[PDB]
Amino acid sequence: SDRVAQLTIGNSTITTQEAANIIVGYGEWPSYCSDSDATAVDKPTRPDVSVNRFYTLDTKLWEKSSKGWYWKFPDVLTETGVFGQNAQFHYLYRSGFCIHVQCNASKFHQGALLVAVLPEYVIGSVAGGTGTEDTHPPYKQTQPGADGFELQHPYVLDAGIPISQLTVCPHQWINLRTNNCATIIVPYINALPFDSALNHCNFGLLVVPISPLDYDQGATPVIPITITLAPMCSEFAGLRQAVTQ
Amino acid sequence: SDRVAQLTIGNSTITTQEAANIIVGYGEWPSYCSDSDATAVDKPTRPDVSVNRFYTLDTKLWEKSSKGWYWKFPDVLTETGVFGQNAQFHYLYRSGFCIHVQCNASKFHQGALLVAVLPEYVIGSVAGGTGTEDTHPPYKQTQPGADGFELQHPYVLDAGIPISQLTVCPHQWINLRTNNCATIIVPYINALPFDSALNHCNFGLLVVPISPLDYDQGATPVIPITITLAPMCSEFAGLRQAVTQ
Amino acid sequence: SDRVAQLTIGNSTITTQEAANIIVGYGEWPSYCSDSDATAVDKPTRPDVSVNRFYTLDTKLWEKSSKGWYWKFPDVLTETGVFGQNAQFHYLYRSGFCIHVQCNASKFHQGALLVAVLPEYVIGSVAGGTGTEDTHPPYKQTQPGADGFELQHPYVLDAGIPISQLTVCPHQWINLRTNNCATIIVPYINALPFDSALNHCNFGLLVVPISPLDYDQGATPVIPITITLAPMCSEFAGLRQAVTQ
Amino acid sequence: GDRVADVIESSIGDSVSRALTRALPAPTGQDTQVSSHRLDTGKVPALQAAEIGASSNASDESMIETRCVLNSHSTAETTLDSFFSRAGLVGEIDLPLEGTTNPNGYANWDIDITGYAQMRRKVELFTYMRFDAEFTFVACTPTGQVVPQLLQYMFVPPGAPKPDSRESLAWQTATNPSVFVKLSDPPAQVSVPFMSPASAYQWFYDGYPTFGEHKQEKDLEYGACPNNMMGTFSVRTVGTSKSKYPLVIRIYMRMKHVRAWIPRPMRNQNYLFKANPNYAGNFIKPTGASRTAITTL
Amino acid sequence: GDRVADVIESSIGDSVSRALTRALPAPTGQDTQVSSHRLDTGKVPALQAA
Ligand SMILES: CCCCCCCCCCCCC/C=C/[C@H](O)[C@H](N)CO
Repeated sequence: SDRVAQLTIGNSTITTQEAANIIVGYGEWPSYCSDSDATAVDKPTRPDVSVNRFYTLDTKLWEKSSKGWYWKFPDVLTETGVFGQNAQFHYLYRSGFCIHVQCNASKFHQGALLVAVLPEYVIGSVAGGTGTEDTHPPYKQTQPGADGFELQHPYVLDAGIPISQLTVCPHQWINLRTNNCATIIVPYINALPFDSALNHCNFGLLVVPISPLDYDQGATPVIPITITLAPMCSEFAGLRQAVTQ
Repeated sequence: SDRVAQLTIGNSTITTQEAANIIVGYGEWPSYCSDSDATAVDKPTRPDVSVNRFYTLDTKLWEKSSKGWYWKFPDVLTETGVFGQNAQFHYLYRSGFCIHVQCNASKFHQGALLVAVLPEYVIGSVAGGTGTEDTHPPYKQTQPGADGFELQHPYVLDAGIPISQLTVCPHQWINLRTNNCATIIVPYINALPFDSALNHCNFGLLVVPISPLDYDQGATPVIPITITLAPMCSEFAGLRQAVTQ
Repeated sequence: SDRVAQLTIGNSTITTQEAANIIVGYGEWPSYCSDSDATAVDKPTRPDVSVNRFYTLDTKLWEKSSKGWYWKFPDVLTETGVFGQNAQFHYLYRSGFCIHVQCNASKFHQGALLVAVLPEYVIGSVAGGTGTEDTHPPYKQTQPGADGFELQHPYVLDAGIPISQLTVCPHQWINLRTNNCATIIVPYINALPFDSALNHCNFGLLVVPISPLDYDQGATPVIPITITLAPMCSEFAGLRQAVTQ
Repeated sequence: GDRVADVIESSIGDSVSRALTRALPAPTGQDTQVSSHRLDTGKVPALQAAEIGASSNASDESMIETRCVLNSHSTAETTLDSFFSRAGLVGEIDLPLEGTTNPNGYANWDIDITGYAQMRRKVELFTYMRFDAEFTFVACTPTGQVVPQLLQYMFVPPGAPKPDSRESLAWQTATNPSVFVKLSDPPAQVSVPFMSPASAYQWFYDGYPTFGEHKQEKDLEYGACPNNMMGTFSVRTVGTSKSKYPLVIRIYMRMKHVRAWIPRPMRNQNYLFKANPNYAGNFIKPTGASRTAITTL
Repeated sequence: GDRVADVIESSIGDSVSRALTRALPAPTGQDTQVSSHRLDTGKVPALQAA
């Protein structure tokens, strides 16, 4: 009654038979912007089912020596489908999200993934190691796209913040012994009712294996991690010609 | 609450801990012939517990290259116990059935059995391959007895009918990953209120493995399939001397 | 709802996820001595939480050739903690018990333990084999302490009583396929409202493997058996200087 | 007084014994009700779990198709008094003329019912037994002949002086109860109450009676229950001179008003000693008979 | 007559055919009702058992 679940939105349906309940980010469901909070005067467009659907963006292979990966939102969808088209044609952006991470193994595999959502996850550079060099992460690292990016130092999350305290953010654990999926529902987290879907990344999703994957030789060595996500209550405003980046 | 079941009838009890619900053939429980449907004037005999009991008739070994088997009803019981004695001594026959197929394996075995009940399952011959020869199946093939008979061409069920459409008949699936038993309750299916239990076979039970059995070397290679069945609401009429065939 | 359980008493908590219900010895919960049953005139001391707690006394290794072990009560706790101190300082004794035997294995291990509580379990000697020698068991065998004692002839329980009838006493089965713990709650069983906690052993706990442990080579060969127990409604009376034995 | 919550709400002192079961009358065996074929899923009376330690509660109706039988078979004869209130041999006293055992014309028999397996196996089925006793003394010569001899049976409670001779001063029986009968008379029969200091006799006492080191010399004290030492039985031939006839005296005990507690497995090995569960170590025999193969009768 | 319980309470002779289903009129194809996004756990219409 809590291990089996089915999430349907738009024209896509995601099922699961070994779920571990659903986390609502900060105990708040996604909702449309209230008229007392909106600041733009133009009437926003609400395409509804054409954008509020589960997008399966990429598949990452979990290995015994993996460090972890992170994705930026809504960067991952800035170039995907009708949602990406609307985000390119419209200046303003507002939506929630429903992130479903899939990672399935057998009863003889072991390992634990920490799936967390960190708002305004600003990536820092290693500052040339010693710290005397004022470097900045490249565009391909600050906005990795749909491929995500592999963490270099997951202990500090490449941002000087320990991962041991990452659980203060909305998070779920994919421990292969019990559950093979993590569901996090994240409302719009920003200091503004609307923001640019290209320049600003509202939050970053982190998938870091805390307990290394292990299995005896002979079992299936390819354990993929697949990210599936669906915007919720998406709004757009400030239409103009399309902008690619 | 649906995986564990116990069927008791007569003086026999069959239990199961990995059941997959019970199929009532055509949504109709076996019942005695109504006085507005009966045509014979003699009072039928209803031996009740002496014939309405679970008979375990034979055990077939499922192999990775098995084609499938079928049994004819009530041929399988024409020579078994008090039921067979009554069927031999009485001209007329009427009963339902409760067929319980047992096929148990481990969690590392795989395969799927299609257990279906096809009324008036007339077996045809291969017509000499080309089809220019007007052959008929032998007595040992049209009335195989308690040993059943192995299908030669399970794709056409040795009768020119595709097995892909066999599921339109009352059927259950024995998929070794979940369930190890199939229960089908079949009422009397005939155009007559009574019929001869020797000459006419009301229906045929088919057990055909659709997905071949597989397992790594080392596991138990003998996976038996056992048929257990119990007539329901059996009636008999037209008593005379016993007739063996 | 019956397989998961948690027993908390005093400042100790014991949990279990593969329990097999709880046996109350002779259908009677431990209770304090009634004023119509008490015979001593001094006011008994009831230390409560300082003695009514789960004591983990020793760990025995189950092997494929093990014969069985038994413990004597409250001998096992005569030298353990505040309970042992009170039992040494006080002449009289009265308490119930809650015995929790832990024996955990994997789904590929097999074996069955019979955990029973036999009141006034008097140990006899082999009488020199032939029976012409009037021997008595040594002190280390009649009062084994916290280490228990390994049975020499578990068939007769070293007392001339068949183990096949041992199930008439409060008992539970640790069959590794289903459950990994046995819980027995034993009230005070004696012909006296109070008795000496040093001289008299109210009951003996028997852990005898009826079906030998087995597993294929490669699995974990060390299968420990751990006894955890908690006195219930303990009373003490007749305080004097401490007595060690 | 009580002001702290952990004391006010404390369950300490609750002396009521919560009993999950209550005795119900059952004069006859349980009736069998009508049952029919039952074909349902989810609910299964046949599959049980002896793992729990409880006897399976599946009934006849829940397994096979049964008829309606009104069982009027009485359960009276299996009760404790019906099972135990039958006199059986518990002790034998020999009074020879010339011998080494009792050549003095008297014999002291320490009261214990563990000397004969017939009685011992029955009584040893339960750990604690509380009952009255009725003792009958059948005396006769070794040839089974009755002779005109007058005897005295004395009950000697623990602590009373044990007679040491046929003319000892203890035979004055000024306080001890004594029975004077002749062999020609019917066997003497008296009723003995429950005299144990404990609330019930205990046949097995897993402990020691006194503190201290239990060395080899102080090793026979294991298993001896002072609460079962009901005293000594003294018998003598009433006279100053030696009796003319040799006598053997058999004492039969019959319990009544029996109450029993804590059933235990019934003995399956030959008894060796009084008040001792010792068994022949090398001669351990199976409880039942054996057969050549398990697949054949 | 009938005096034994196994005969008095017997279901022998019950000629009514217990039908778990009953025919319902369906002149046209079934209508499609409005549905919205549904994100809940424990309850799952998609997963079935053939
Ligand atoms: C004429 C006077 C006869 C007095 C009869 C007194 C009999 C009292 C009945 C119980 C006697 C004790 C029976 C044996 C108990 C224990 O098994 C043994 N003491 C073991 O140590």
